[PDB]
Amino acid sequence: GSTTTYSSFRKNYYSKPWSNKETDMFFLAISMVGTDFSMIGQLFPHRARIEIKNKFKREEKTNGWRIDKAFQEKRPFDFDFFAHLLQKVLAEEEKRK
Amino acid sequence: CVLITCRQHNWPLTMGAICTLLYADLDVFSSTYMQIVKLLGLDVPSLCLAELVKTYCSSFKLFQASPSVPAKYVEDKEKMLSRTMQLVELANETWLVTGRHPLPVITAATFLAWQSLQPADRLSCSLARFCKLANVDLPYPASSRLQELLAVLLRMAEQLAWLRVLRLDKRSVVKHIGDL
Amino acid sequence: DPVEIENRIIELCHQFPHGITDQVIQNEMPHIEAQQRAVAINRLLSMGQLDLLRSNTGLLYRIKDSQNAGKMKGSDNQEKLVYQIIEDAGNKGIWSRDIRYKSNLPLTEINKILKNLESKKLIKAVKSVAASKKKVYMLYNLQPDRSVTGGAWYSDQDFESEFVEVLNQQCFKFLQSKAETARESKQNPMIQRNSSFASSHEVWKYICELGISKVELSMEDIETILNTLIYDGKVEMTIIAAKEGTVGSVDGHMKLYRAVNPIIPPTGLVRAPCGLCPVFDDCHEGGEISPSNCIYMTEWLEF
DNA sequence: TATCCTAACCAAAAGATGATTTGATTGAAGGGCTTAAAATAGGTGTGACGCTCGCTTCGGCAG
DNA sequence: CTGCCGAAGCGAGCACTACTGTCACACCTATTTTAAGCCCTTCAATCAAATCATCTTTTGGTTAGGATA
Ligand code: SF4
Repeated sequence: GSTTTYSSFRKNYYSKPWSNKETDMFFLAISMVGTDFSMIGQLFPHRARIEIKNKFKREEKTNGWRIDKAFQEKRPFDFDFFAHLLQKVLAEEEKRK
Repeated sequence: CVLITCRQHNWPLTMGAICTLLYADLDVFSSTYMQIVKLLGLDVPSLCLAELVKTYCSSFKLFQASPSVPAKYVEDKEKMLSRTMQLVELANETWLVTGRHPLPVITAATFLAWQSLQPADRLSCSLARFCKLANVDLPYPASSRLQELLAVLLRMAEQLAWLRVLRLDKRSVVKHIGDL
Repeated sequence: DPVEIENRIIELCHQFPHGITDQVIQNEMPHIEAQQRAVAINRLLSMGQLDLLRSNTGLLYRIKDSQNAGKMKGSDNQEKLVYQIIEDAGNKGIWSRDIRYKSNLPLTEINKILKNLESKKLIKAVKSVAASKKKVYMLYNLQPDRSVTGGAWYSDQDFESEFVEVLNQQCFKFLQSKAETARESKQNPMIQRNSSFASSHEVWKYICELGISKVELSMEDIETILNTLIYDGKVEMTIIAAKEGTVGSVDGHMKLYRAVNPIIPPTGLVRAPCGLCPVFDDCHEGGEISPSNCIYMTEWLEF
């Protein structure tokens, strides 16, 4: 309780960084699912739709070529296999580390 | 409306000091504030730099002895406010004021002025260590302003040979601002 | 030990649907004194384990439902207490404003209480005659009172004026029709004393046979509709034995109606414009409103 | 001798000099959002309205 | 057995609460580009205090450098 109180822009709160393997899953999802950010938010329960849109906005700055290359390398779609691939690869990443 | 009223009387008042009582938030109240002003198109001054410092500097507890501040921390207010003027005038002409939150400038200047008045006594202190004595919560940009201003003052320091000879740096430059 | 007393009371109440006297507690175990069991009962009433049934064989006690005792624990002590106020009100109910005003319980908790009691199918909110949109809270299983339902005439917080007015005009239509047809017999006034009158059951059967209103026309309702005509100066009343009609709407008796002629023609006074004049007090020969100036009279010259 | 003063200097107190380990501060990023513009779109919920002449009350005997 | 008129008592004008429902539209979804500023972790990059290893001066004290008593 004091009149010195600071006010500044807190809307940039600390969000969880993105993993390289998580990025690899993101690309195989563009290969596998498409650009339906709501659907991708469902395949990644740890990421919400706005996180997917921000991820796309960051990727498009340099990696448009990889976006297209993944999008043309199409794969049949299965949510269940997708979830298993995620947690297995994450567990493998932790075990390697 | 109360805010613009005070601005008409060039009466110093800051943004959060109002929002303190109103359950508001920066974006909510700032966006709305713009809305009425553009709606009414009334002429209103800006916050003039020197006005806010008088009330801000006077709020510190450095002017009397207390169990939290023995005398070595105590200081004369007139000297401090003068020194802060002689620093803030540099800040504006060196482009540092424009386009930034104004208050961090004041905090940085006051911290260093207070140190430089008794550097042998006060070089050992820090941002938060200083502020919590005055029960002041500090800007995080104040670190940015501090690094900026030390960078400036060393560049002044080299201009004088009888300052150049001492090979001044971050640690030592503080105790010569009275000279500069 | 009250701990023994409470458990015994609930168990005995489980096996006795008629209720248990306080003596039953001691009959099952003799060491229970009257004072301590009365003390236990006086707070079991405020805990929902017990409801008191006054009777000649001493006061009797009974339990209602598992959730009845459940919604007395902690802050829920106010819930079934509000239900106690409502079940005292029975089919009449109590407004939101009144429950706050009467019990002084916090309205914020009364909201939760209302929603939970409605969910449990215990109380329901109904709009009332007395204050229109002021909803009474009243027992879910019971039909609400006339002060809440307002009969067939009360509809959507308004009053079907056309419905009652058409009833009035049609019932006198038949009353005067029956009176004139009876007098057309023109044999003997002594038999006209009976023939001219109409039975309330008879006219109710006729008017419900017409079926003007899709809403039901009740016996006492039609009788009260007829009761407006006498005070309209239109009909007469006569009471006979109960054997008339299917109802016999009076204890050992039954009452009839008959259209009535007006005793005198319109008077001369009502033909005078001054009689109808509203500024009568202010009209003076000296006043600015005068018979030498009055417009009502000048205009009354023409037609 | 029986022992201390004190060169040389061992043995340790104690004094103290330096490189390193351990403990702490911090750059810059992650990434995140704001002023301002363009527009169509829909919902559903919020919240305007100090006496003292006059006057009062009920018993006690006449008639 | 009604009732007129007595004695005890009080008084005032002068004192240079609300709905409540409709309604209309604020509010939101939902994207693009600017610019600098502001923003929290978070480790990487960097810096600072205390400690361990060891040398050196003095207190103890001897050998041997030295001495009175
Ligand atoms: S205004 Fe004419 S009608 Fe009315 S009271 Fe006077 S005279 Fe009679």
